[PDB]
Amino acid sequence: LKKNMVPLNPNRIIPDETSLFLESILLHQIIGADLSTIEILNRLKLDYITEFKFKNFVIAKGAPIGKSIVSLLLRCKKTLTLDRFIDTLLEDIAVLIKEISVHPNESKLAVPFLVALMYQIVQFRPSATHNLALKDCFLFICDLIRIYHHVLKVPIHESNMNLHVEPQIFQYELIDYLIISYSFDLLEGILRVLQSHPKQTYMEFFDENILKSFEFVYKLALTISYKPMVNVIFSAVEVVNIITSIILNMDNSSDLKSLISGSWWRDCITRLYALLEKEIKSGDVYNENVDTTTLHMSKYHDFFGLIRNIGDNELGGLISKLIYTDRLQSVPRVISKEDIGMFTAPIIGYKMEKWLLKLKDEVLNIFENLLMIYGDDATIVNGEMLIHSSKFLSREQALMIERYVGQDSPNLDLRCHLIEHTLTIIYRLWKDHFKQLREEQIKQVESQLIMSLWRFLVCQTETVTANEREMRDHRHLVDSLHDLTIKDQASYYEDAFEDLPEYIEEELKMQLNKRTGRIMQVKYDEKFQEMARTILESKSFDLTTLEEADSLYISMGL
Amino acid sequence: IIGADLSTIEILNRLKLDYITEFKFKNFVIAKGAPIGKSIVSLLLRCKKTLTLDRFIDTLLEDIAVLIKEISVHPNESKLAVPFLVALMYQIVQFRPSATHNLALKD
Amino acid sequence: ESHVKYLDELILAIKDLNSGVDSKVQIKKVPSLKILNTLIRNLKDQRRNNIMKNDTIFSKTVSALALLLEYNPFLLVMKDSNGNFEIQRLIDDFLNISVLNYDNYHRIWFMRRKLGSWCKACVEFYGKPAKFQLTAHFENTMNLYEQALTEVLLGKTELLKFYDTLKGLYILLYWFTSEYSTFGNSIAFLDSSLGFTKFDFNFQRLIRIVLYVFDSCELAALEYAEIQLKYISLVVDYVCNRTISTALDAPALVCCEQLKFVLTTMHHFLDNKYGLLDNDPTMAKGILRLYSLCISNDFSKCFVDHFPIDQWADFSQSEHFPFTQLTNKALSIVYFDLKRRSLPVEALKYDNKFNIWVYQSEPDSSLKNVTSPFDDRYKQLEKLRLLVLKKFNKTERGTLLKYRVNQLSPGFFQRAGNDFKLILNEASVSIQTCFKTNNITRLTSWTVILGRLACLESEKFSSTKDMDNWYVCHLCDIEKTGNPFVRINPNRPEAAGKSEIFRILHSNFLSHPNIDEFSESLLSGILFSLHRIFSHFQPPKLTDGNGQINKSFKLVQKCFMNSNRYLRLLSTRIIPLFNISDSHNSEDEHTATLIKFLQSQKLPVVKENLVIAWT
Ligand SMILES: [Zn+2]
Repeated sequence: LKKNMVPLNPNRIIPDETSLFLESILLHQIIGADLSTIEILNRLKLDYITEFKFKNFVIAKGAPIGKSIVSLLLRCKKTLTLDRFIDTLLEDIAVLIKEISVHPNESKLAVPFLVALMYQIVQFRPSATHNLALKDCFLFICDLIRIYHHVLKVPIHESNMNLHVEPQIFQYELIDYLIISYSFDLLEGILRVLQSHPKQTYMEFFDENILKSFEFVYKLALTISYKPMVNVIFSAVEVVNIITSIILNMDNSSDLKSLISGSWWRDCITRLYALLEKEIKSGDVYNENVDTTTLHMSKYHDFFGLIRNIGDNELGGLISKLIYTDRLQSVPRVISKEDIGMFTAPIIGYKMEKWLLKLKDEVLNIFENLLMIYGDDATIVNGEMLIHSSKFLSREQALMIERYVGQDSPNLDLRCHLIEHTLTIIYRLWKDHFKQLREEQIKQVESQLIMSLWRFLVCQTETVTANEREMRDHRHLVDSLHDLTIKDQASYYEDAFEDLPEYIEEELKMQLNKRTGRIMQVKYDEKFQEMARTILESKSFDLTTLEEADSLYISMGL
Repeated sequence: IIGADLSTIEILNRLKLDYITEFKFKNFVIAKGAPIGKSIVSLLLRCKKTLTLDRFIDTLLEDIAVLIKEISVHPNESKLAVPFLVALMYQIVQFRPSATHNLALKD
Repeated sequence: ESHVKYLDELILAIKDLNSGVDSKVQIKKVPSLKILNTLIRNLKDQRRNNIMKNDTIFSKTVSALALLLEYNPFLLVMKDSNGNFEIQRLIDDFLNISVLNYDNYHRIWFMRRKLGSWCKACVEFYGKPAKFQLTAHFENTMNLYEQALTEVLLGKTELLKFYDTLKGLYILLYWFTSEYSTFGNSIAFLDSSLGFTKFDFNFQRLIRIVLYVFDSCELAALEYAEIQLKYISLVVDYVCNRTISTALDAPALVCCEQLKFVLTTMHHFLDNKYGLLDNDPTMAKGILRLYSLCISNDFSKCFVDHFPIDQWADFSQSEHFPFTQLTNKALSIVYFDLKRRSLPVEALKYDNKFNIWVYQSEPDSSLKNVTSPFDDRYKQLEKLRLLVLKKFNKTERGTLLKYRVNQLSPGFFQRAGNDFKLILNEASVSIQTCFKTNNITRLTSWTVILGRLACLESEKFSSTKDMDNWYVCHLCDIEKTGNPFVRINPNRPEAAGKSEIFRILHSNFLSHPNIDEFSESLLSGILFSLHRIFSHFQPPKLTDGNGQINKSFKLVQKCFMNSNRYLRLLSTRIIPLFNISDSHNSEDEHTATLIKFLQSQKLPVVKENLVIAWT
């Protein structure tokens, strides 16, 4: 009688999740360092706080700090279940980072590793961490960054008499660069584990204090008059993405939007515009050049960080060479600043272009989100998303056609995805939000909007591709790198790319061909031709008059 | 152990061995100036994921036994790690006596 | 076999209702909806068992349906008025065919890519009222699967409902483990770039739930093991295609946490002996791919900490590792490579037979299955295994131009090679002799080689630089901010005087009597190559006085007013290169020649690049 049902296991080993979390803490190791993070904290003492104690987390004066961490970890494993073990660790390590930070003489070498350890604590089981702990940790990292006031506030240009006679030390600069970078990365991590909670509970996180603190630290990160650290710009726009993404995908959307003042947005969006109008040039990414025009990713902060692997991790060998590894000390091991930098490969510049192009995709992606938040007209969906986005579209087409075609870089495709993306940031702005596109602001970009749409409608002629035989001769010219990519994908990394059945590679000699069309700047996708057509041709606003329009159509044929 | 201020692993974190230039038996690498208890806790974390209990026991028994051995048979080297490794070995043995297979007890 | 002509006429019937001209998208609801009767006639002709298993008449069916939906983006948002648009009706119906084709990797990738075209490249037209009526539909139908997954704990579930529940969860997680290019910002949890999305934590939650189910259940059905290998296939596909995927190196990862999760998940999958099935390559593929991502890069410690392998060893048996001969073979290869890179250099020796480095073997054999050579023809496994064995050789590293000469003249570097004059003479004897008229592709490869080899000639008196360590140009490939024509040198060496490759180029391509018909592609290639030459060298004098446009500026006349826009805007990029010289342009006469040339285009379709050509 019903001999069908799947039988249970009578000895189900539910794994002790706090033990797995303990083991994930104990072998947490940042990428490039020689020792584990707990094994670095075993080699740190603190000789100005004579006795640290918050809630039975006693640290003696000459004692190793990681001894006290592992004593807390062993002592609170027996007692607490997982959601209490998490916020116990969060508040204890937060209080330790706090009184190491606010002190006049004491070195702060433990602080980066404690922040990275805190990040390992947060994102282990995001379903387990209760969000009041996330609120407390977010407020602590925001006022921790406003403690470190001076890392993101170095001036643009120094004195002419700034003599570089100096010990040229890098170790303290390396410490607080790690503090700022791991802090902003922890802000990103707190908000994605808050993003992963069920969608009825976001009001337990947000209040006025969250948004005012992030407003301050966001003005701090996306700087204007100081030298930009690009490591914090990635996370500081990813946080804004997480905010605008959860505003869309929650139910009580008003009590976030009522909690947000419009001044927060019109301070955010101007800095996003000023980020969007910067340039990405591989030959002087890593060079130090003129400010606020090239996203440059400085040589003196080039390491991975917590979430994403952003550089080549040139300063990861110096993280392990910051301590003496056979000694219990407080001051850092001395790193000379001018030894780094040795010249073999500009490929590092290409992948840093890849990250910066994803950054601009991120910025106009959150433009695309907060169009959909404020579908009705407001202070902020206000027509300058024609000006700045059309400037961006027109120039990233123009110097695409002038400079990038035939340059065999891997970053062509994504760079001709951005234009292909930002037309849509035009298009639904044009179609669904015309009521705020004011008559003067459209004439601020009448050149660039119409020229950018015209470089899509020029592709309806299409006497270029028209076959198969010579288009692959074009992709031997412009897109050999993606041929290498798809052969390494086909022979190694894709399940469906073997024993190809004469319909899966006819799809390849469809889609590589439309890809190399989209790279060659002739024959875009037909859908984007339609979206560019129904802005220029459609009669929502006289961009052109009918005797001025056919003056554009004669330069294709028509 | 009763009366000592530090834990036994926390004592072994404070011990190096500067005459065996590199200890290695079965991926239990100890450098020259490295803390010994670092290598014990690295073995403990590494063999927790892999082994079940009766294999974790005799893995620890033979590894700490080989370490006690080549600390012991040496002309110059101090033997300060040996009492704490023997006491740690005793903690390993008598935890679950039903779990320890008796060939490990023979060895 | 009889209904291939029906689809072949039906694609023409769909394309017949295009337009009167070549421009047709028609995004709005036209006042005429008869093709929806064909739409119903497509997907109802798809779920069947007899000859749907034929490859071509299924692929042409789904390509016909994608050509219907591509040229008609209004069909998705036609508001089939239950409560929603009919794209939600399309998702689950399209899911049923994919869940009926779970085992064939072609039939589900080729479906989900065109689903990506249907949601990314088609619901950009609609946005706010329609993005949130499909990004919630995926969340509802995924909430349904993870909800119905947990009642198999309490025992009151069925056995076939368990199967298609797991398979539907597999297909929903497989759609979202693609790259970012398949599903763009169409679905709201896949919105964030930078390899770090809302789906990541939700996905790791779902894989932990399905591992908890696999721990909770107890069943040794053979096809249950078959569908239980699919989750580790999915978790290795989750992390291998978030890679940055550079030129020819192993594709570096974006997030170390995803690698830790995938290694921990498949290690927990192996510990409980889940999914042991004979002659099945899936686990071996996952292990070899994840080790290939972690050969010697920054994640190698991350491989050895979270995927331990040294506790399954069992040297004393021909059954070396416990699982299955493919999985045991792949894991043995991984253990061989870890043990190789562990040992010092003085302990390793070269084979001279398999071209691999190897240690002092054993008192036993222990070396059979690592280089036996490899298995049944699972075509990716043996090249994975060759890469794992051959990345240690530290040979001449792969380079782009060395690839494109080895792709073109294979087996060239069995000689000196990095001597620069012999590759010029080999290119000379191939560029003068070995074509009658047939190389309408090979000569385009030759001119991209002649473009890239011009820079390598320019890097002497730039004496140290070499053929191997030239990845890209420092002037033509990377670029800096500012005025881009400041970087090129006024007193660079002349192209006719010193550069032998322009002698080659003018000897073949610019003195051939049929420049007016090569093809469009060879003209584009000769323009790129001449762009690189004149960006590294001074161009010759455009006019001596005897008429005499110098056989390359004549190509600028031939291409600048040409019919296609691509040759126009490609040939405009060398007009500024003629304007920069000394002892040819010091008293500004090439400038005057280009000025009185640019004043002579009253042709309308040349009005675009002319504005570029002035600027
Ligand atoms: Zn060049």
